[PDB]
Amino acid sequence: GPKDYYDILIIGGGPAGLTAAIYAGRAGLSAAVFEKALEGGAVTQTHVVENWPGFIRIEGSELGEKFAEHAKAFGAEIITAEVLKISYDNEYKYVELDNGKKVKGKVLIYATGAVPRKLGVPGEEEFRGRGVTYCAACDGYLFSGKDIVVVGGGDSACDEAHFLAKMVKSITMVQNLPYLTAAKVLQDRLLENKNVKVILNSLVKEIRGKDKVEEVVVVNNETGEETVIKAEGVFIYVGLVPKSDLLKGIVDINEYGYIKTDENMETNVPGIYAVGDVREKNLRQIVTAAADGAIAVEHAAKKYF
Amino acid sequence: GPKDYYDILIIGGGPAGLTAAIYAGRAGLSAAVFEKALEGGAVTQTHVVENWPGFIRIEGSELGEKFAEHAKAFGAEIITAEVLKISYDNEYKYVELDNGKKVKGKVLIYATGAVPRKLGVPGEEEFRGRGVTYCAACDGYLFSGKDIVVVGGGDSACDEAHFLAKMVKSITMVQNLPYLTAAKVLQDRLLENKNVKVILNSLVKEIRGKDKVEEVVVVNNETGEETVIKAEGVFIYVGLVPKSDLLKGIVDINEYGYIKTDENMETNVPGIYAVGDVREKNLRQIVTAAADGAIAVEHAAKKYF
Repeated sequence: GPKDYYDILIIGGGPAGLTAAIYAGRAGLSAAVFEKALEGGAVTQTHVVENWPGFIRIEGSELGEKFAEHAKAFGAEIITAEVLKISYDNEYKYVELDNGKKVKGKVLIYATGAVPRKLGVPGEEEFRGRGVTYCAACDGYLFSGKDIVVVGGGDSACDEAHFLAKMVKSITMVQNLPYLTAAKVLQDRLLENKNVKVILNSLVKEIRGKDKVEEVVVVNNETGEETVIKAEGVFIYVGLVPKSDLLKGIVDINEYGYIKTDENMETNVPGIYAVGDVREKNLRQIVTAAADGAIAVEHAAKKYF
Repeated sequence: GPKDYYDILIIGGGPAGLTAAIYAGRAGLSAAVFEKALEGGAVTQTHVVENWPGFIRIEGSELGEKFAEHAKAFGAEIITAEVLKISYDNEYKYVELDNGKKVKGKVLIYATGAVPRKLGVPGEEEFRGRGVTYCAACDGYLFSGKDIVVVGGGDSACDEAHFLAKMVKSITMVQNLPYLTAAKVLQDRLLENKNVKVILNSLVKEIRGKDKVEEVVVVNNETGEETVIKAEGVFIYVGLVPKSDLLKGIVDINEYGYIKTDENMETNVPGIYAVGDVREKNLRQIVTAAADGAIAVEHAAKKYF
């Protein structure tokens, strides 16, 4: 049940948006968080979070809820709804929800995240959090001393494989094309890592295990031959998808779908900011999303009110 | 008891350095945190923290300790020592401590913070956390509906007074010069705030109260006349001092003492990064310091190891 007006409209209820909500409430500003799925965002889809300072080891779903409760403690209203359209006039911003309701605000914080592309193979969903992950920074440590697979051969896959090789026993990369697509510099760093092996022109067919991941079945695109790779973890890096379509044609977006902003997180449209993983940036973590949300609201609190 | 070598040397144990330590441990890298005072940094000198996502209201000292315990949980070693000198060669960095010990590392993360200038008047120390504060973003909300004083008349004082005016009942600014020194744009925003009053050419003589702040005594520089201002809070903004002297002559520092860095937090010296409040930036908060520490270590983990 949203009201007609809020000082700040926040699209997305992941760490970026929820931090923005916390900062908005503690700036004396009314705020609405529109979240189509689960409050907490991607955190709710991770097993344990070990890199949110202050919590040594906490379940992602629990942390996400802590974030949502914190935002509500200070006044923000979390609304379960999908935002379908965004528009703006001289000084107000508007959103239309999937329930027909239209909401007005002075400022809009866009925090829709960026979703990892999936493999779409058996075992991928089943083992999420039990060997299957899409974030090396987040979970790599958990795989120290283990054999793992990294799927993909682009910038992210090669960059994160290099990162992981310092901790994991071995990496088998599975790349679909007959070559790696990552920048040479990124590929060059991988050659330092003798505990890394690359399998080209192949796809993951299935991910198998009992309680946790135990094997990955790979199939060659040319021959169809199948190989069984023993592994305890699968890090998937076959692409990321920023959820910026609501702002396509409204704000400057880069070639890959990520929203451009200045140092205050502001887009080229006054009063519209982009925070967290949907923004053009290098490191997508809970702490960098939180920092973006803080920066944006602090700046807006002073500039537009 | 430090060892001779660590992959990463972190100078300062506030949120920036401790986050860097957490990320370093979870990247498979040995890390030393050198902290001359209290682990947690400035957080330990604040009453309650309400803007660290996940904790609705927590005592600063408790939060700081949580940060330190988290860094240690993942391998970092916190060393109580003051770093007195920093040097570097082809690929290593070195620090000399106040105990004579010299420590080597591959990478150095500089996270020494920025200290607010003090008034040096009676009541300032006594009432810290009970009405006296140096951070509007952090504590402003706690003063909703209250009468407060803001000391200073520069960019920060005018910017934060504007921020506070949305929540507090009234602001009396006390500026020492016969004029405000803030940029006109910042001064202009204050004129929107009719709940704000400015007293020029004056100094705070004393801050008084019982359990909490109750009054501020002001004295005019010209006449010496004293005025008693009823107030429950005192926000001091008479300058900030970045602790960058260890790197003066080593890295590019701006006109005001803040260290310059690229988007990866790296200085103009390879392998040396600056994170948190000592860096050139706009918003100095726990979350932006944490984000800097994460960014720096993630980048170094891939580039230098």
